[PDB]
Amino acid sequence: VGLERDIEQFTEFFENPAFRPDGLKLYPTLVIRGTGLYELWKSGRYKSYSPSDLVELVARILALVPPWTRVYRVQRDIPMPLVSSGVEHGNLRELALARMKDLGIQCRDVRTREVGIQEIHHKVRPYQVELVRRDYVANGGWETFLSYEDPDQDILIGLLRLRKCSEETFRFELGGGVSIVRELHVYGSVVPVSSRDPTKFQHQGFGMLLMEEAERIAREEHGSGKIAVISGVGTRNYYRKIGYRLQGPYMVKMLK
Amino acid sequence: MRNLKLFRTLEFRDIQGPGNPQCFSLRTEQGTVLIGSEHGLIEVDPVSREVKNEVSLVAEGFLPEDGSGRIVGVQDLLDQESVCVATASGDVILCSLSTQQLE
Amino acid sequence: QREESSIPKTCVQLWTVGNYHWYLKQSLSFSTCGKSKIVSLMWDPVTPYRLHVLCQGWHYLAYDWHWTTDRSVGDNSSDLSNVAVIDGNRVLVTVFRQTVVPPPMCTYQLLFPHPVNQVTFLAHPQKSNDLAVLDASNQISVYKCGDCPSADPTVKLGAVGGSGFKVCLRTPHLEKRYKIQFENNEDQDVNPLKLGLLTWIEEDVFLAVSHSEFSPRSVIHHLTAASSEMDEEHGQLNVSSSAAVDGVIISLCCNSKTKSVVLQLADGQIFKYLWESPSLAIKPWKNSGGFPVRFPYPCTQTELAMI
Ligand SMILES: CC(=O)SCCNC(=O)CCNC(=O)[C@H](O)C(C)(C)COP(=O)(O)OP(=O)(O)OC[C@H]1O[C@@H](n2cnc3c(N)ncnc32)[C@H](O)[C@@H]1OP(=O)(O)O
Ligand SMILES: C[C@H]1O[C@@H](n2cnc3c(N)ncnc32)[C@H](O)[C@@H]1O
Repeated sequence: VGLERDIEQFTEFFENPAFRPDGLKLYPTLVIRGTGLYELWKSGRYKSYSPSDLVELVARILALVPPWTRVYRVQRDIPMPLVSSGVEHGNLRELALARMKDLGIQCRDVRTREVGIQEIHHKVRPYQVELVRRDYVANGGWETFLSYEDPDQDILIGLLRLRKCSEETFRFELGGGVSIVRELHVYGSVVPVSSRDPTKFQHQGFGMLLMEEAERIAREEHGSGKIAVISGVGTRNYYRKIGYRLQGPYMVKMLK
Repeated sequence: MRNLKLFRTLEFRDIQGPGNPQCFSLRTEQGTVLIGSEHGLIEVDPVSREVKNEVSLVAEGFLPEDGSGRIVGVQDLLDQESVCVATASGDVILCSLSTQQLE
Repeated sequence: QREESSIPKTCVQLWTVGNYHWYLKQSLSFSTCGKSKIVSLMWDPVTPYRLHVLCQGWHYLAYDWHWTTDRSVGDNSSDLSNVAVIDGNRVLVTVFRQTVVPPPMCTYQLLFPHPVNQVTFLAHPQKSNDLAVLDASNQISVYKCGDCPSADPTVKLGAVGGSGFKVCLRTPHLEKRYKIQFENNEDQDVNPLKLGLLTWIEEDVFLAVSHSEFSPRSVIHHLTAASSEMDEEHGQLNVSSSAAVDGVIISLCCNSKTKSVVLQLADGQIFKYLWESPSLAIKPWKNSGGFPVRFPYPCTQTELAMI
């Protein structure tokens, strides 16, 4: 895979409906002793990129990520002395961000747009919060992505993901007209349960606003007659508070 | 999404020339078409319904007159005023405009 | 020509791509034997949307396209924001006032026996949800909204259907399949696209623009529906008028509230066309100062507003 197939690879990754994921982990290839790639490298048949080319490629790749995708990590964490060739530095992400600032392009993923990261890396706070909705098609399904965010400063606060079940669902609880919620999240610092902090963002009612809108799309637009949520356990108690009941491993509610 | 809509069409019927057309090429900066045939070259302006030049490649022994021979390719050259035709029998003639010169 | 008596045909198709989905946008038909045979094709190397065609009988053609979106405009209490997209022999309709559907999918779907070339909406303030479709066989189909859908087999549901899903919306139904007759019977032209800028201005009146081939001239037609009585299905659209204009017409626009029709020529001059008058006169368009209006450059999108 040369230097030109990578750009096409990632462009297809983010433009082809069969591939669009929810999160990404970028792991540039490292050659380590005791593997077949090590034998290939010794025989003079495989050579890595130059560091400038690698930084340029990572900047170009990060410029393509859609606003509904979150990047969790950018390189491996193998100690430097054990690597025979490949990446040698330890802060590829910030070097790539500086290069992107030089080129004039910007990164717009989820991680680098939330309140905590924008608060510790820069010094900004939301002022003019608004509601945003994005729809698309992925993996044969109709996906929606609801969010509360500040447009002028590009700051994210809370998000929710919704999907209409396709015609090839096998679970018994989701057959017959069910729409499923896949994630609900509000960022900031941690606020302990039943506590409140007016200088943080969690316990201020951004969650019941995001669920009321999800319950309106699933009834007037999807045409469904039931809504289901996948959740943990504390979330089980939360959704019981909202008005959902338990069925199997899901929290369900009638919409009729 | 969006879709295409046709908003203009231009048609120039009943061009008259030596034989049957075989190839054509465009002159962008001037807005003129170069048509090749079984005898020579024609240069025609479609927005004014007129022919501007004509060069015969049969009188100078480059193409047979019995009815055989083709011009495989006709190409305009920018930064010049000459047209490079290519005979099927195999030759690279470099014709010129504003005159009747060949090379 | 596998059959001994079969008459071969030539087709030129224009395709584009979306979300990795390949649409079929345009289809042109040409003959294969005689003066109409095609010798060569070529895209213009500078202008993106110009096509050059050279036939056998010393014949030359040039075609110009541009991108556009088909949407409906009407009163607040009645109109639903509609968008129509062409996908070959199907038309995909998304109703945006009730459902917001990603582009590859749609609210509902109309099926046709021939590839579609033009799609348009009605220009009535209280009936702006009707549809008209013109396909490659030169017939116009009309789809109207009524209290009873009539359950015609040519209308299907898209992403708002399935087993167990139910949403309340009004779908249209077929009403006529008109046929266009020209002045007597003639070989027409090797050009297969003679009617352009089709505009549905009243529940029985269409306007179309035709281009000449000798002088730089244009013609405006009046397609009106005529029937002795409700004899059967189908119908006949008789060309009932023809107006001549010097210059090349490149855009036609209408206002559904004030009922004004505006023409743009190839140099920039704007004209007003009166169709309800018995004189069918054409006038220049005046500004506040009483002077004629000319666009400095040829615009590709035009609209009429009330400032
Ligand atoms: C279901 C899933 O997949 S996970 C949800 C995301 N996981 C997380 O906990 C990370 C961050 N999550 C959050 O921000 C919240 O826990 C959410 C998303 C569940 C709700 O977000 P918020 O905007 O904070 O909720 P909102 O302000 O509307 O509700 C506050 C109430 O929820 C309660 N609550 C919050 N989390 C929980 C929980 N895990 N269990 C029980 N009650 C909870 C609070 O105690 C408060 O109740 P009270 O003030 O009446 O006593
Ligand atoms: C745990 C993840 O580590 C990544 N991974 C595995 N081997 C290597 C390597 N030599 N270099 C870089 N990344 C690697 C793979 O993507 C695997 O899924």
